[PDB]
Amino acid sequence: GPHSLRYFVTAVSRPGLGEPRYMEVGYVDDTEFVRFDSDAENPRYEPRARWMEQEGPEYWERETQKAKGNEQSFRVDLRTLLGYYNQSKGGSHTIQVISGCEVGSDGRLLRGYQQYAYDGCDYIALNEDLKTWTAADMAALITKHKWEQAGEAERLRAYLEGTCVEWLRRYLKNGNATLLRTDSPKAHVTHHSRPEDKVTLRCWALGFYPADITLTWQLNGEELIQDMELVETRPAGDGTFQKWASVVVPLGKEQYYTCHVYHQGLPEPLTLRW
Amino acid sequence: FAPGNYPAL
Amino acid sequence: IQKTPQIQVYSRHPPENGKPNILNCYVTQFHPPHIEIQMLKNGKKIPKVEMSDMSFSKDWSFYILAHTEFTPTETDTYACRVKHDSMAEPKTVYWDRDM
Repeated sequence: GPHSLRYFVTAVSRPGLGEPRYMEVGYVDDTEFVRFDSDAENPRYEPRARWMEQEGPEYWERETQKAKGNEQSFRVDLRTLLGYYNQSKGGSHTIQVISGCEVGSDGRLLRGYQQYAYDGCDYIALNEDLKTWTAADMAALITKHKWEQAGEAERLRAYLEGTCVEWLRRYLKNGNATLLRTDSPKAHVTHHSRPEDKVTLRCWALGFYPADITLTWQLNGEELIQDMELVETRPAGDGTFQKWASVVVPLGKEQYYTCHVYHQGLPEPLTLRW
Repeated sequence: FAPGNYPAL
Repeated sequence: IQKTPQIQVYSRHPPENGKPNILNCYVTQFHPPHIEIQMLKNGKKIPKVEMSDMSFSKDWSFYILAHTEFTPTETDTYACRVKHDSMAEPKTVYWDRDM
């Protein structure tokens, strides 16, 4: 299946409270594996997945030196952006970035990407061709021009295509027991009464992995997609995920509805009834 | 393996 | 951009009084990232609380998970209290074990 290596970077200024807070979080698929926080007592890139213990001390020294470099780089960016937007030095501002690469089952590259945002709004992003940039506004146009003359896309492309890909393959190998496992969901339904002779049927899917799953409610074989409440899949604290979907039905008509659970850890879908 | 040399805006 | 946080409180396994479990407080879709999250047991703050799974969605809004271990009882009550600049007063969400 596809696999990805992603890094979420966030730089937040905080006038009057010192230097900006800087954080970097790394993920291999839906699994947090590394993290860096500048507010930490002792800021160092630390492991978040047990399989990362296979990396020598020179790994952590390199990643930490790198992060501290990124931190300074972003402090500058927060100053520059105030200029571009004619803003004051008194407010708090945020820069977010996502960078990554995705590979297929055979380990070849599917795609690479890097996107920036300022104050929760798109700023500049690398195009699919991995050669050109696209700016969301006038300010981003200034950066686009600077980056085109300095030839940044070629350096970045070297990373997304090589380094990112090769290290991703290594992580999947060293941590295959964790990253290549499959936990099957365990489902159940709950009943809650409401006014006007109606009820809320909720179907729960628990402790599964990977995060991708499909939960549907059915009546007469038709998947009731319009009239169905649902929550985004969420982590449950131990590396697995959970999700639920509910439907309000006429009192005493409960048995006419069923819940179907589709997941790669299920040879045949689960069908539940209350 | 995190990226470095993030170009300045 | 200012987005109000969604607070979801739930456990890893279906509650069984006496068996250990994990209590989660998932705070999603908020901006700015400035936020204070607290987990409580009978009105007192739980000290051993881990923060993880930090990320942001397509619209750039933040996601963060707070979790701690716990063994339910039929008389203890749990809740997650959150403070964010999009709300006048801190919001408390109680764990609904019958959901």
